[PDB]
Amino acid sequence: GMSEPYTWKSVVTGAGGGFVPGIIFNQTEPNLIYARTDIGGAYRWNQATSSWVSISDSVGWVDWNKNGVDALATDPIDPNKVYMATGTYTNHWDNNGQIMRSNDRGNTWQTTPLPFKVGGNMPGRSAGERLVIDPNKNNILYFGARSGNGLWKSIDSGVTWSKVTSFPNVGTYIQNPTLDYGNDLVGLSWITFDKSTGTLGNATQTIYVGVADTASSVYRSTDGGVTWTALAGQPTGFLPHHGELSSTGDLYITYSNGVGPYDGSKGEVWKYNKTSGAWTNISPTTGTDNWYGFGGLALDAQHPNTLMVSSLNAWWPDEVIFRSTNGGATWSRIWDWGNYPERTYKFSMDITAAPWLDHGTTSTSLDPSPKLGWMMGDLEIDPFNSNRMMYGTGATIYGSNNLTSWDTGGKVNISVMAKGVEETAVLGLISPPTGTSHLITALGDVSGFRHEDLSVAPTKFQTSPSWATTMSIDYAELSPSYMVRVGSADKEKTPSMKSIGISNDGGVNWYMPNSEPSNGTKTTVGHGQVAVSASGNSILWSTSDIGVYYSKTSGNSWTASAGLPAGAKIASDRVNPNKYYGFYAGTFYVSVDGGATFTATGASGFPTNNVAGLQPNEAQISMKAVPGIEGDIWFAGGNTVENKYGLWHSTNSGASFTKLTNVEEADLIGYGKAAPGQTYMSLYTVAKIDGVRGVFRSDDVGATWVRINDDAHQYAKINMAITGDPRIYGRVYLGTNGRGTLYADPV
Ligand SMILES: OC[C@H]1O[C@@H](O[C@H]2[C@@H](OC[C@H]3O[C@@H](O[C@H]4[C@H](O)[C@@H](O)[C@H](O)O[C@@H]4CO[C@H]4OC[C@@H](O)[C@H](O)[C@H]4O)[C@H](O)[C@@H](O)[C@@H]3O)OC[C@@H](O)[C@@H]2O)[C@H](O)[C@@H](O)[C@H]1O
Ligand SMILES: [Cl-]
Repeated sequence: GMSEPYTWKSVVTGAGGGFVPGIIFNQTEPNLIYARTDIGGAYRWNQATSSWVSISDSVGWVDWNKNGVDALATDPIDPNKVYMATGTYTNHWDNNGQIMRSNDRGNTWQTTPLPFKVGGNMPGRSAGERLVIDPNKNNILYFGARSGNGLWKSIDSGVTWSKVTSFPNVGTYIQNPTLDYGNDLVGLSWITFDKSTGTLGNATQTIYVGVADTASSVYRSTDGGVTWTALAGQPTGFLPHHGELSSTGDLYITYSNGVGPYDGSKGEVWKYNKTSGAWTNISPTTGTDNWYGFGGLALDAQHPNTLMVSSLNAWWPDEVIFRSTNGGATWSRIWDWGNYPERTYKFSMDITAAPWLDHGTTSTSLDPSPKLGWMMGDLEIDPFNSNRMMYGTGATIYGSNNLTSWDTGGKVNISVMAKGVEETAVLGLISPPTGTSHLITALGDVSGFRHEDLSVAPTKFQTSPSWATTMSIDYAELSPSYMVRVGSADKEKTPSMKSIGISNDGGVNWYMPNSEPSNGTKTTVGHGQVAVSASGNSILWSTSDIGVYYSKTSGNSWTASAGLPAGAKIASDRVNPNKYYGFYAGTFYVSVDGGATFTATGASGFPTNNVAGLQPNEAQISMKAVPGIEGDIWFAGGNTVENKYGLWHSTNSGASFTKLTNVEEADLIGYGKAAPGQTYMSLYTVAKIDGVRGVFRSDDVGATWVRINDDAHQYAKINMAITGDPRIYGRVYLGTNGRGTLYADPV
């Protein structure tokens, strides 16, 4: 069992590229800020460099669900302490969650398993915070759970947790009762202490709790959590996203008719006075002027009658931030209509940290580029600096350092504030053997990028075609400037858009071919996997819906392949352009006529990742032919159910494989430049070798393996993508599901 020290760095996107449902300011120590994501763990802010530091990269393979951070609380009495409620899904895709605790601001963690599931990537994840510390008695914490598990509490600083059985409402709202995703109760929505009802060293007596129940959503305890009642006279019909208590004694609540993050077509904002019990509707828009929920809610701690709310979601032409300086009596919009369709703006967008955020499109008043945002469920004002705002969108963290310019006739300068954040899901990677780019990525949501300087954010979004998610990308090994990517075009927005993109200049410029695979009745929606012949004279497209198709006309025409079942994984030989390989349900296939016909080989023992009790990200199939060697294929994948799991090698074009006996488990395989004095390329694998899960390199065709990551650089379920660099020995590129792309070299 060996290991080699490596330097692990992020491939920089500048924006992060993912959803940030929560930003949490410490109420005591200035500039102590945390950010939580739905699939990529959490971050802590570094004021000296205006950047975020991940406090989650020790999360590994088995405990991968810890990177779903449903809630986070930072301790106002001892700011060194921070807690997280983690777990990713509450349906059959995940196991139970946990509460994690740290005494060093997230540098190290201890964990307490929960007897139920946590939903860091489930609906309503931007509602919160659902984990809070008693600001007068910091050994006390409360957690508002999902799925009907109700209210839970700790009195030993989060080490043990007990159900608050006296809480009367576990939730009634269900987002998708007829789907397998989100068919459970959303549950509790947020918890808020009233610090004035305690003193330092004495438990806070008044606690407010929001619940996802349109008929009765806001609750209070006035005896320290023993007895609970619904607030009299509260509004009904909506779902409270946040509840924030001003020092003036007013509780402000944003409401949407959904829990988000994607919906919300009606909304309200209310304020409740804790002394009189009076409810006041302070919705910025009502009636037909309102077509969106209200999500983000930010109080100004230094000016307790100043607050802001964000739409969730207005969509067109953009979202809206509303600001009030008189407790919600009147609101000022961050933009207004001038002479239609011209608009006026109280803000300026700065995306110089991630220029690709313009999606390659010029901005107009009715179609801004970049937009102010979307999925704006969390809006924050720095409690120690009224001029600092931060908010999360579906793509990045935005912020300002001159917010009060709003009040004095100026413009709020909004800029990307996501430095150090990487949150994309990586669906594919290629390291081109030639040209200025060593890495082209296939990403969810933001398509992917052709990188040059891995420390500089890309300037160009992938267009013509333009889509959200690239599912696969490949290049012609013998003509690496020829390159093909497939995703899923939005043909309701652009009915002429295609789900396949082709490049002749190594991914600097793409174009869309004339046709797509079609079975006469229906044209493919896209996605699936693509493979490009060694010479670039043909393309193989294993579509997601209508099976395997090939093109010998660079996408001008597609013909269905025979003998290879729909859903098969595919790969091209890197030397013989006539040779394609396929795999489906334990059977390996080979084509020798450019992908027109496939025949099964006798390769035996391959896993049929068909088993019943497998979570969506638990198993994988990684199959790649070797550059420069015809018929040399490596194969990684499987699962422990079937006891078919590891790394195989064929040198006879897949007629038979040898399973490496020194590799207990393997999920991905990739190739990089040969070590000095070696002729065969180095192997890179995500695997379990000699009892250790991690990333391994072999310079001797798999005879011996060295671990090139470590326990501080694991990145949760890393079964997404891996490749070496054909020009740089020792270099590895590692995809993740929520931490973007990493690259690493020996120290
Ligand atoms: O019944 C299935 C149901 O799922 C619906 O999608 C929801 C579901 O998706 C699961 C996937 O979530 C990804 O993480 C998302 C994250 O939730 C989003 O907040 C953010 O915007 O994007 C990331 C990444 O997603 C992109 O990259 C990976 C690719 O698989 C995705 O298709 C792509 O969008 C995880 O990375 C995935 O591992 C996970 O499978 O749960 C989270 C919800 O946010 C989704 O909406 C789907 O809409 C529906 O049609 C149906 O399939
Ligand atoms: Cl797009």
